[PDB]
Amino acid sequence: DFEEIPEEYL
Amino acid sequence: ADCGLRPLFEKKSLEDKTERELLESYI
Amino acid sequence: IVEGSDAEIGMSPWQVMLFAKHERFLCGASLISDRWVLTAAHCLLYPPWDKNFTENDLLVRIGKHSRTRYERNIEKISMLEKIYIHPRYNWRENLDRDIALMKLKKPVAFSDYIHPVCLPDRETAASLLQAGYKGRVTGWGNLKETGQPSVLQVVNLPIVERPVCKDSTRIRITDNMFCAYYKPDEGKRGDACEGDSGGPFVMKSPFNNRWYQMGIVSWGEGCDRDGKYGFYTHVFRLKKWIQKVID
Repeated sequence: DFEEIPEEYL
Repeated sequence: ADCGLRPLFEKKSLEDKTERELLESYI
Repeated sequence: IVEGSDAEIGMSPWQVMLFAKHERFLCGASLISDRWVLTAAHCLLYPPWDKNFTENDLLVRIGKHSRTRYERNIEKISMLEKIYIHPRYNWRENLDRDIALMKLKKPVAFSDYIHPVCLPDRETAASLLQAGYKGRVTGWGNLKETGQPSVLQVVNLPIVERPVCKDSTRIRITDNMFCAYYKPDEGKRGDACEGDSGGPFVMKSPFNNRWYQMGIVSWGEGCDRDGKYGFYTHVFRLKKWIQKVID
């Protein structure tokens, strides 16, 4: 998995 | 700081499920 | 973690996940102040496997629980300003002095799930670092040697006498390491495993009730093997170096 993290953290 | 005192355990005087196993090993 | 159990919410609020910003789960680490993370040098610099990460390759994820889930309105993800590896980290033979500090770009805000662990003073190390006394290891590492948990795992383990540590392996042990784990005849078992590296080995002082980080998960030979022990970096022996870089 690994759910995506917001793009701000890049 | 206020290090090593957990907000949901030590700060409320609540114990986690297995910390007594550590304290019992200290002698 | 092998033969551990799910952590309770907020049980290890200093636990940090090292995450590649590319994503994969690189290692564990621990929160020691609002701007400094502690981890094993081998998580960042290991030439034999061509591993050499800089500040721009990584993210620190704090306040987690679930291993794969972004956890909003709970975790905090921070960028790194600078990495500092111990100058005498010996990756060529030993993993001697397996320690590194990571400075965050901005202070993290503490919460119910995010809070730092203390570092031991000489007296705390003297009273707690004794053969037989148990400490606790936490991490999202593999569950078996040869398989990944859904949530943060925890296991409590006894520190082993130095002669027993030395006789279980062919590797040269130094004064900057200690080993922990149950003996083959002890009934219980448990250990750190792949992915737990860099995380904290902590103990709770019976004197002032605070949690102290005594060790850093450093290396093992297999995971939970009979007659084998987990080896940890001795935080108190490297404390002057830590205080110097932080200043």
